[PDB]
Amino acid sequence: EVLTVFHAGSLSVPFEELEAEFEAQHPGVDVQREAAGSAQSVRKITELGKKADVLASADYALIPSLMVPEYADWYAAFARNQMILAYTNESKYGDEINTDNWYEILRRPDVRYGFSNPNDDPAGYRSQMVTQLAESYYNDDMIYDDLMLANTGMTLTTEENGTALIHVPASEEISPNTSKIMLRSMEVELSSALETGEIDYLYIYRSVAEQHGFEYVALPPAIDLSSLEYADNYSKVQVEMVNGEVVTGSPIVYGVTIPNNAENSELATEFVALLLGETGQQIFIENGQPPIVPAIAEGKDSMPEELQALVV
Repeated sequence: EVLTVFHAGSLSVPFEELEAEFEAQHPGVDVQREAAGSAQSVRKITELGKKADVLASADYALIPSLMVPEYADWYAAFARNQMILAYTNESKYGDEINTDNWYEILRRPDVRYGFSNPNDDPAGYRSQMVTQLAESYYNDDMIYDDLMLANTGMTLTTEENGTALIHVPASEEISPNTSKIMLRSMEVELSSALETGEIDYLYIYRSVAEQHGFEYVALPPAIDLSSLEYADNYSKVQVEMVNGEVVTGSPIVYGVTIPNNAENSELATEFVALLLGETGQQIFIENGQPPIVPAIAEGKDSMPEELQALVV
């Protein structure tokens, strides 16, 4: 028996642990994972005619947006990422920093922080969103100005409806104050720089911090993009990139489905049951991608009975 699983690259570590566990309890089974970007993984099914037993997206909304109803009848939001501020024992004021004061530490002139290119990398525009959202949370209307506007060519306007709009110029025009900011397209350059102490703090996902053994400051769920329940707070910030595309703050939440054309749906059910069950929950916890428990499903009445038991 073969089980074909198409998953987002960022699900690679937990899905490997899932594959091992699944093969252990099911001796006959060959689990064949294919990792790609989330939209790319979906398009294999919805455009390229490829058949998977399981599709897991790093943005759950791609599923209803591109697969429903032709390729899927249900989906489940099962885990999340969360923006954090990473540091190490070599970072300035690392002993002082906490959820209440992180932006005050970053305002100190001798502290340097890193984030990804907001044109290129969702981690990049997400660092801007989280910093702007902080203003309303901590009642301090100068956080984004002091940390980002004062030190880059990014600008900010307020759209008639109250929404904060961050404008990112051409990458070559962001021109960061390099005493305050390290900005890179390649995330590995930023995590290397944090490790050597070239930067003090780094805006990245919790999963990436845990993989590197970095310390981190957990940020309030009202601002950290992790939580379905704060979706209306997150949408109060938008980012416009050089090309004109606009992105809106929103929860970073993973989704799963078994496609309508799965060649082994019964084996897929067993795999998703492992994923949504206690075993999969611990695996996700251990990779810094906290599970949503029970998972929240749409189209629950069309799900296999076994999976219905594992969703809200």
